[PDB]
Amino acid sequence: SEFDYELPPELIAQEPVEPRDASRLMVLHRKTQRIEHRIFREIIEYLEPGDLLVLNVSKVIPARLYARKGASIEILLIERLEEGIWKCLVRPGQKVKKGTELVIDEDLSAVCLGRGEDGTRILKFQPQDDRLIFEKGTAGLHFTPELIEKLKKKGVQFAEVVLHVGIHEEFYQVPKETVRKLRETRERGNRIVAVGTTTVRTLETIARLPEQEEYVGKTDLFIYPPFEFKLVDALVTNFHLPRSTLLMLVAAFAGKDFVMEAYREAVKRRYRFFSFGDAMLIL
Amino acid sequence: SEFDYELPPELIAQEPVEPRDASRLMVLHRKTQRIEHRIFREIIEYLEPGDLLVLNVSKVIPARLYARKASIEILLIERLEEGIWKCLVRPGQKVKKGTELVIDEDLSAVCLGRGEDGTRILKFQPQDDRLIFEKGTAGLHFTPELIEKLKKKGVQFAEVVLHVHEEFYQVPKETVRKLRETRERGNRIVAVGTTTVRTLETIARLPEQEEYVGKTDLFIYPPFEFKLVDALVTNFHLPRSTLLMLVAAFAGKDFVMEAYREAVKRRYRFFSFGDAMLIL
Repeated sequence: SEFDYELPPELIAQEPVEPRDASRLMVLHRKTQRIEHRIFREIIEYLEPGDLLVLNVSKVIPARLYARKGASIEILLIERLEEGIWKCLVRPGQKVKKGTELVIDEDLSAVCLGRGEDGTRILKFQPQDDRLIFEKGTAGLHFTPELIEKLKKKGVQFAEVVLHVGIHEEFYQVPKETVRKLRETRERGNRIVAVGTTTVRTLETIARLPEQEEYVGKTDLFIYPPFEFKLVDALVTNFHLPRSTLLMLVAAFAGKDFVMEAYREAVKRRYRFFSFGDAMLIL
Repeated sequence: SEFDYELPPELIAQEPVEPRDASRLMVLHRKTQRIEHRIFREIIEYLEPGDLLVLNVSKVIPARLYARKASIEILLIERLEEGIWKCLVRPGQKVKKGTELVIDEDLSAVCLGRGEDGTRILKFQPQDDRLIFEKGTAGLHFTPELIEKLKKKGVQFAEVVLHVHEEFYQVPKETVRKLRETRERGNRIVAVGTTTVRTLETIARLPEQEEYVGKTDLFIYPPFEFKLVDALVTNFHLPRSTLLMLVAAFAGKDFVMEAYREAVKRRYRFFSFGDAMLIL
């Protein structure tokens, strides 16, 4: 493989450094081809006021319910708006519109209050009781609260994307506030800095869809070199394993020969790899 | 490398399964060369009453102190009672029964002698642990529930300790006793983890004592005679790792490499949060 490299097994970290921002940070400057060897908390020296750090948050879908209208409809809870009012993924959704009533039990029903621009259904449960409803149904970890506070003091902004995990089945969500911030950051001429490869795949997926105010969906996107990044200007990520698809994505972002040179230097300098290891910033 | 195998990166686990004993368990029977594919909680089906599971517990040394009699380093190892500790003392030849050592104006110690494991027993003055402290994964597959069932079946448990650059093992009196008793009954000493293996096979090569504390330099690779360990529970190790060499010594190299190739084929999860192997 073009993405194979020799990784001494002892460099795969079993536990993280403490504090988390005392991990190593290799910085790659793509246009100049400069590589630097830093510590994570020094990431602030690369960020300017107005840059946007986008983080992914992975959430387990807190209930899956089957209902009847009498078609048999699946309901997946995505986002709570209020006790007993949730944005939901409803399948088959073509059936469900404002006013549609859905019965789960003798003890639980729901009325559709509307449809999101993202394709979800806003459902009000009867009764509005989340406990009943539930009954019926790592790159970011280098950032410490102290670092996040320093960054915000410098004028760096934050946004989040979400990965909703069903259980196999994963839905991304890019909420309205994140869509607005991405657009504002671009307008200001600042950088969208993705934190983690999950964030990258979500953002490059929505960059290729028609414009919406908010997005929810599934992504199949496979990123492999050469690839044009439409939304992501910079990337914080871990050191990935030989032949991994994550290494292929980062190679597309940084340039294959450059990232392979960087990984050979990381092994030589005894960086730690994988989920509890060190980090890379690609600018 | 004789210890290389192709491991798809996606098989290296980032997180453990829950509950812990729902991970896969591959079982290797050395004499018959049989290989089975089980779940961890089923390990009880391979253990009999009187078998001994030996687990390693890692403990950070709870105080490191410098004293003068001049210049002495003191590492706390084991509390006998309040203010009386088995200690590692460096340099040790200079500390004998009756040696006094001052840490501060606030804290002194006297050496009461040496135990059978060679550690120095220090009585501190005052006898006050808080003051003294001021001045200075294979086993995770087991759940509390499984442990309870194993104990109800008559399987016994013992501990070895690793006191932590710079690591000292301890095999306490109660473990030495159970090792011997187990052997006397003709039951199996079952090592949980390669750390346990290294400790037990170290002390097996030493003059007999009732308790041990020391540093191990033992490096296990094929062929090796296991003098204490009758069976092993361990994770799936990475290509070319020294841990894989150790397990190849325990299982036999060709047998273990066949097992690992089958593990990949069946998409077992590898490394510290992955599945497990029992070698009998």
